[PDB]
Amino acid sequence: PFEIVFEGAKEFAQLIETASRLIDEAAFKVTEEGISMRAMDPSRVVLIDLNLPASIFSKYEVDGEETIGVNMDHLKKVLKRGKAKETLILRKGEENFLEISLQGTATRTFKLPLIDVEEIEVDLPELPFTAKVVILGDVIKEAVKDASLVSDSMKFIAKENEFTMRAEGETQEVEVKLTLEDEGLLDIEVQEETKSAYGISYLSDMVKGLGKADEVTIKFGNEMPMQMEYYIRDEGRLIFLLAPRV
Amino acid sequence: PFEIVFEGAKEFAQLIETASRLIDEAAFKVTEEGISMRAMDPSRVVLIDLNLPASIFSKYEVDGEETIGVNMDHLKKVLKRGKAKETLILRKGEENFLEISLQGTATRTFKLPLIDVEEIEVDLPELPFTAKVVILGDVIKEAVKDASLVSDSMKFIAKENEFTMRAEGETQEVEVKLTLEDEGLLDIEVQEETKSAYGISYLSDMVKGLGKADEVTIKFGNEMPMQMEYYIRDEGRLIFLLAPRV
Amino acid sequence: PFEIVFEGAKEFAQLIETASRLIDEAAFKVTEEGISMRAMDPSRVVLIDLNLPASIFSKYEVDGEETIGVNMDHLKKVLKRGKAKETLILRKGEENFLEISLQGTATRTFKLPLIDVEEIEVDLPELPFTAKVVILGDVIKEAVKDASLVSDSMKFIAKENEFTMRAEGETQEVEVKLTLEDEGLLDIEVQEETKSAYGISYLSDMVKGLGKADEVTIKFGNEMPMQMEYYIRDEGRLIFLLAPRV
Amino acid sequence: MENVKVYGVDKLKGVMGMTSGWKMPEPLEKGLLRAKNDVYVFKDGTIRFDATDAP
Amino acid sequence: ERKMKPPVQVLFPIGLAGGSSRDIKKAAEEGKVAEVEIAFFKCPKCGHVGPEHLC
DNA sequence: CCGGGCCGAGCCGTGCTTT
DNA sequence: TGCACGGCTCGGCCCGG
Ligand SMILES: [Zn+2]
Repeated sequence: PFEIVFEGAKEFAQLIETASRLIDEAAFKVTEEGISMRAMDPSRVVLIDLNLPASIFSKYEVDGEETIGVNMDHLKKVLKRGKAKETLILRKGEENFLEISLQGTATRTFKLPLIDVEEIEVDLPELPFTAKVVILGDVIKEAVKDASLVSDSMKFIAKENEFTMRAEGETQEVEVKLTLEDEGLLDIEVQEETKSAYGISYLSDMVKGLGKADEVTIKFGNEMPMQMEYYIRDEGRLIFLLAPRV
Repeated sequence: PFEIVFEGAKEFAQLIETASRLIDEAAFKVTEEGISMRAMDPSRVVLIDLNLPASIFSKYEVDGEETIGVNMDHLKKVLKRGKAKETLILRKGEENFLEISLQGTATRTFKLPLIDVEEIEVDLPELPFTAKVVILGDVIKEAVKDASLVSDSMKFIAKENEFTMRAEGETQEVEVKLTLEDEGLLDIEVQEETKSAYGISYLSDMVKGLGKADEVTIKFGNEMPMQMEYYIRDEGRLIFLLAPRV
Repeated sequence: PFEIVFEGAKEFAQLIETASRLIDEAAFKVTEEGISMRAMDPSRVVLIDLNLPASIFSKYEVDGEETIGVNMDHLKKVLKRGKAKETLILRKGEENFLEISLQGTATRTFKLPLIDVEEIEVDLPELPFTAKVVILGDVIKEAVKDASLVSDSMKFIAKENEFTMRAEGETQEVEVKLTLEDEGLLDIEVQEETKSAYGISYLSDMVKGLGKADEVTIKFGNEMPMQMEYYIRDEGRLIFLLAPRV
Repeated sequence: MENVKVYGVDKLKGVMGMTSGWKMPEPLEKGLLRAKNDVYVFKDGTIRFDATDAP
Repeated sequence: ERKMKPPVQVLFPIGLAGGSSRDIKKAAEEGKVAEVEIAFFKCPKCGHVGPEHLC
């Protein structure tokens, strides 16, 4: 029966909300190292991998390894009730329930019965990523919004010390370009010329909820899936794997 | 013919809005001591009591007693137009018309009709309340909003140095516990153990629009209607009587 | 081929959005002095005129004169994509495409195809106006909002050192009165008693978008149209003409 | 839900009342799987697709 | 495709407990009780009774 | 930052020359 | 039997106070 404590319950609520915007069910691994989760959206186009090392937890008491399956909607709604100052506690006794306790001016405890979510193993090997760029969340958020405004798909084109992202509509046109000398980008390293396209629905779903002062690392190449990832408390990490079009 | 003056039009607007969420039409009695109202929910579940001593109002001039019958929706919409710092004046003359003057950067006047409403006198004297507790508004508001998720009935439990609110559903469950060491519970005086249940919709309607930093006194007994009351501007008070369920 | 630079794209977006509420398509006349627009709504009840001399523009560069036409919805959306502190840039080449770019934290450029609209030049000669009243935007906004509560028409009544806007319904009545000594009125110049009425729909549509602290001057006569004025950064101006009622 | 292990279905449409003379109901597992896969049912319990015909 | 006048996904009666759209899941969530004309089956061995074909 | 207002969606309805 | 209007309800956005 493990016990976990996390300061800043609202951060965890936002993280789980972002992770649950694509998958309707999820199985979380509990281990000596930390929490872990992986799944695929029903359409089988985006892969979500989540890692929470034990270091980022105020307390972490685990005496084994197991998996807990919870319905994402119920957990999300329960976690939305935590204020920015609350401390979140997760525990599980020998009984088949999960207890979510929020602490502060008063103690409030919820009980969610575990479900039997089946396990499907999937992992992708390291891919040869010609181009790699790290940017801030706000610029990508606005760019995706504009592309959705005009067109239905986006194109990621990057060259030596230059990153641009276009969205050609039926008649209109959108062009956003940036350079390392600009504040939007932090660095670029392009092995060779690269370009690809991706859907706008999934991009809007995953990029939503990004903070202004957050660094996002994007890796992509020629007509192969793009990988986006950003860190949680300098040790956690959330990764997406968006497939290409055509 | 009377002239009544009041500052902070939004406070009066919130009072009227709370009163008007249960009674479609009500009659206010005006007298030298002040203003009072007493109505009852159409389904015969919730009773509303009002009392506004003449000390609350900045100016209070009236000779004799007259009954005022006004549709609650129109009055609510009219009073909803008052900003926070508006000075609200209620006036009447020989004509059976009620005037509502709002004074600010610009003076604005409204005229409303009067409709006769049958008045029924129903006063409930002191009833045997085994347990009486007084808590902040925020604690009860959050407890109700949390219990709203699992089910539509909330259970109140009172003990020696212990106050508990819990809800149960088909598969989920919530529970909030308070104790004298906590800051939510100011004081508890229970002669013997008691327990009851109440409808969530009524509790939310009664507790909605309640100051976060306030003092609410709750009195209830074994399977008998609860009594909730709080002071307004340090003089006026409200009282609610909610029938138990089952 | 022109290069127009405007600081504070939010104000430009607000101005264009206010202009576009009544009409659908308009042609912008650009010359060596500034930009001017004029149109009439499909119901032939409101005429809107707008001008923007070169003094307000941070940088102006035009050779000759041309009229540029474009759909109001798409332009409104593109402007709404702007921010509070960005600088708007309107530029065009030989190709008949309107290129809009916003240069803030990052540079984004949209393409908006052009459209040709028939031009019906009409000028209504200045009429004998028997009243000129200058009031703040907040007072008129709130007065319209109250008047819309009881009836769908509003009435003006000018008098020597006296202004008052009314509204009457089947039973309820609303009245707002102010004088020179008040802080809501700056100057009043009436030649003779005046009375008129205007629809609340059009007044609400055109008033929405005026700052709380602003200068608005209204010219109206006896059973004749009304004119509303207010300056844009002390150089440009906006003209509204509304036909009377009855 | 426990039987077919399908938990994420948000909506599951039914009928106001059965028009047959037996008023037998259909198993809910089939409805859950249909909702998951985004297909609809017909009066006799089959999924159909309509199109114009050419030779 | 082919859909009923209000789209349906399972041939199960719900009545008005689901709303205008006859959502079975929403009715299930709110712990409602529905009264409708349906056929029940009884297990010969133990005595379970309900709208099912297997005990 | 919490709450109203406004705006699609999605159900139930009607109605489609007549001495 | 396809179209066109008009009463709800009912969530997801937003924006300002
Ligand atoms: Zn059996």
